[PDB]
Amino acid sequence: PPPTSPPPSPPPSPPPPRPPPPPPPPPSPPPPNRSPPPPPPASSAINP
Ligand SMILES: *[C@H]1O[C@H](CO)[C@H](O)[C@H](O)[C@H]1O
Ligand SMILES: *[C@H]1O[C@H](CO)[C@H](O)[C@H](O)[C@H]1O
Ligand SMILES: *[C@H]1O[C@H](CO)[C@H](O)[C@H](O)[C@H]1O
Ligand SMILES: *[C@H]1O[C@H](CO)[C@H](O)[C@H](O)[C@H]1O
Ligand SMILES: *[C@H]1O[C@H](CO)[C@H](O)[C@H](O)[C@H]1O
Repeated sequence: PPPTSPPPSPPPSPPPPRPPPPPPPPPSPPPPNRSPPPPPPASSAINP
């Protein structure tokens, strides 16, 4: 007899485990230091 046909081929292997997740970004930098107010106008003279 002719050589018997080979057994069926196995189904495709499963995909490797999917990668882990990224890490949360470092704390966002604080706001800019707001500048101070301006000095009051030159005051008048004290009462006599
Ligand atoms: C698979 O091939 C063989 C020959 O190698 C044979 O013809 C079988 O009948 C067939 O199923
Ligand atoms: C798929 O694999 C089988 C053996 O498992 C055989 O070689 C077939 O010829 C091939 O198509
Ligand atoms: C991955 O699995 C299939 C069967 O699901 C087969 O065995 C391969 O040889 C293997 O790499
Ligand atoms: C402030 O910066 C961090 C990273 O430095 C992150 O992107 C925040 O989303 C942002 O608000
Ligand atoms: C006033 O000072 C702050 C820093 O405290 C900053 O440089 C502002 O740009 C400036 O106007």
